[PDB]
Formats: sequence, structure tokens, C-alpha cells
Amino acid sequence: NRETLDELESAPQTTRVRADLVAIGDRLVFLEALEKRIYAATNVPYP
Amino acid sequence: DVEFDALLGSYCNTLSLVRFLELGLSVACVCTKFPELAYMNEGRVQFEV
Repeated sequence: NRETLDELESAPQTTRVRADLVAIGDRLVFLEALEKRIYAATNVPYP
Repeated sequence: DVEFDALLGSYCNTLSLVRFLELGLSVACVCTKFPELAYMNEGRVQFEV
């Protein structure tokens, strides 16, 4: 119907941070290790 | 008591209307717009090699 229904609202705020980005094909993907970051000494095993 | 139900969002797609001339197959075929096939009986093509 050429509808503007779903969403176009406010353009939120952007902030820089440390991360990693790889290019597997033209789909460009994050990388995240989640062991040394948050589950460091926490007694919950990593999933 | 208050108990309500929430339609938290609605999503749609669009029929991606492909155009046959906007397509890599288009040089295989002289696609001709001839609106007069209905009153036509038959065509022929001769070849002189």
C-alpha cells in the first residue's frame, strides 16, 4: 500500500566503544569473546 | 485489578516487483511489444544463409 506504518521516529545518540569487526563476505560481523569480559571470576560456567 | 493486552508492534514486507529488463537474462531475447497477436493467425520467418 506504500505504507509508512512500522517505524521512523527520532534518530538516537551514537557513542564510540572498543570492539572488533570482520568481513566474512559482504556481511560484516562483530566478534565477541564472553569469557574474559564478564564471566571472569563469577562461578557461573560460560554457556 | 488491571489486566490488558498489548499489540506491541506490526511489521510488513513488500512484494519486490522485479523488472525483467532489470535482469541479467535480458540479452537472450529480443522481447517485442506486439499488441496484435489476438487477431493474428500465424507468422513465419525465412532465412537466407
